[PDB]
Amino acid sequence: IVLTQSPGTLSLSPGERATLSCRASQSVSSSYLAWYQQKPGQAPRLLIYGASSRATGIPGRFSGSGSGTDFTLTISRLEPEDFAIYYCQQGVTFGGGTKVEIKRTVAAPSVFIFPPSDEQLKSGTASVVCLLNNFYPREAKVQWKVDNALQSGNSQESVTEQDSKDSTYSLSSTLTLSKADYEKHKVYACEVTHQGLSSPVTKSFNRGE
Amino acid sequence: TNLCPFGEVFNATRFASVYAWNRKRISNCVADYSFLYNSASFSTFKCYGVSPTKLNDLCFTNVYADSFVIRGDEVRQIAPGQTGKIADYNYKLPDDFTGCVIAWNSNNLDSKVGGNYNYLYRLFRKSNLKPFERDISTEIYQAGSTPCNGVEGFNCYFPLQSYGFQPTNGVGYQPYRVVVLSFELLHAPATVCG
Amino acid sequence: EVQLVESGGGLIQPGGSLRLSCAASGITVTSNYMSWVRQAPGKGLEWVSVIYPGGSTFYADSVKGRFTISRDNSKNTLYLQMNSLRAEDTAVYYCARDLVVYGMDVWGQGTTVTVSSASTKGPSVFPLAPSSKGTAALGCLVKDYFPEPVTVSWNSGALTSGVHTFPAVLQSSGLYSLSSVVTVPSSSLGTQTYICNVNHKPSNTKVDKRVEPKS
Ligand SMILES: *[C@@H]1O[C@H](CO)[C@@H](O[C@@H]2O[C@H](CO)[C@@H](O)[C@H](O)[C@H]2NC(C)=O)[C@H](O)[C@H]1NC(C)=O
Repeated sequence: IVLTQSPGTLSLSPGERATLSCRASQSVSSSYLAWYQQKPGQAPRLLIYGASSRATGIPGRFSGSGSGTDFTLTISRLEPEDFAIYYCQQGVTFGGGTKVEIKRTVAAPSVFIFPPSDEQLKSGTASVVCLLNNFYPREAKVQWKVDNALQSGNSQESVTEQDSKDSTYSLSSTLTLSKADYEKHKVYACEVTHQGLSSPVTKSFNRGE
Repeated sequence: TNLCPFGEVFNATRFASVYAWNRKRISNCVADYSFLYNSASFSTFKCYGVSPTKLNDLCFTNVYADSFVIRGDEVRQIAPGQTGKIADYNYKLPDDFTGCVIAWNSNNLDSKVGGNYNYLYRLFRKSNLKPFERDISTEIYQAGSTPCNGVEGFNCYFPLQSYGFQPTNGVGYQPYRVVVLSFELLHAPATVCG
Repeated sequence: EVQLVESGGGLIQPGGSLRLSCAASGITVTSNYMSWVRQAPGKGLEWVSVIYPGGSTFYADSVKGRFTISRDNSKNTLYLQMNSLRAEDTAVYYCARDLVVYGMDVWGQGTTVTVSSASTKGPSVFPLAPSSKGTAALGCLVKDYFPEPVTVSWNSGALTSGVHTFPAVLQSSGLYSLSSVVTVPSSSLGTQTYICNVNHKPSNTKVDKRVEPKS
């Protein structure tokens, strides 16, 4: 049994209706499904059992429906505390989760690039950091370029949770090179693609100023 | 001829829920097992402690024919040595079982649009059944330290649950009729012979 | 009150063993389907194991032969013995009461299991210097520490507006790295000192790094 949740992310405003889908690879029993909510750092919380029955103390705006293979969780009128991840479950199987996030207007990131510090260079490694600040939606592409060569396999990135004040995301990417490799090249650039940008934005520096 | 009435078990129009599994005790008759070798009628035919092809040559003191409905994916629990909700809480074969287990898909008879809620299984029981034990209690199941006093609520659950048999279920979750033939050989004259 | 209180998580090397405990109140462990469910960092929920009221046990394929679920009625406690642990067993482990047809209604608070061959190590803290080219960004790179977590403040807590402290990444070395940044007025760079305060309790490391425009 495989449970497939859709969409991966719902972007909605408070007061709007949320509809989350869980599809089972097989029709098992009837109305055989539970729904859970999970907030960061907290354990899951049972919302719905038997596909349509509300767990005790769950607000009435939560409802479940469906049967056979197609099930729906509906939050009729989203409250701010409802933005969270939601899982469906049947037997020992969990769906992959659906995130309900706050919708806001598109905001392009502010992009900043940081060379490695001399202190770090003394130790034999160079970390180059690219910062994408306060953007929406969450999808964004960072392409590292060294002397215009597109870098693959030597970077890692991290994204903040949605900001509680302005509902944006921020992203940090680190390109890691050996000192020797770093000293072999001149132009270090991060090129950022995002819906808020009519064309990609590149921030760069030349090693050694 | 005085044939054992296996037809009354195998060809019964209605079958029991597994928790209330039926038993017919077969004695003092000639048993013709030829209907078992008619294939394309049975999805499961497994024997233990006897040869499946030699049944017509055997004599036993008595034969028991137990019958019930379970899910397809639960038929594997009707075997010696198994665990799971059915083997543990509904119908248990002994480890030293001597007999045969026969099953066939009964989707056409036992599933209903929107769910057939007449076939039940026991979900909650504090301990496993002994072999060939039949528990028909409907007492409210106490899952905490507070007595239930006969009313459902938190930690107080009705112990039986319905299968949701609908005809569009995946085959592994469709209803299967099961018959278990137990061959009893006692230190006594045999009364069921092939 | 109805609760499940978990304990026993911690740091363990690959091949080692840990025992998790889940002490129950308000439900009787031996009367219930009781499960362990885990959640690896940033991932979804994964069922691990169940013990039935009558005592039958079942396991996910990924832990079969390595984990053993058990229980103690007199302590009203559920256990998970985890042997031959592997890196990919790193997760938050939850215990839960499973009503099977009525969902998993009661959950423990979770206990964290980290499986790694890395040694405890304080971070190196490097400046992310505000560019010379009006909002400026600056920050600290907190690199090569183990285990999680580190905490980062700015100016001893006096600077909170505009701070983003990012989730750490696990590097191929087995050590973590994170960055903390803040956006400030460019006109403040000449007159305001910016210091990141990094604390790594597991190694008793505290580092205050002044971050200034480079020259
Ligand atoms: C259940 O009923 C079927 C059909 O009535 C029986 O199958 C018949 O068995 C006789 C011999 O006893 C054959 O001559 C027929 O050709 C069979 N018909 C079909 C359609 O298979 C079956 O024997 C019964 N099951 C029992 C008695 O256990």
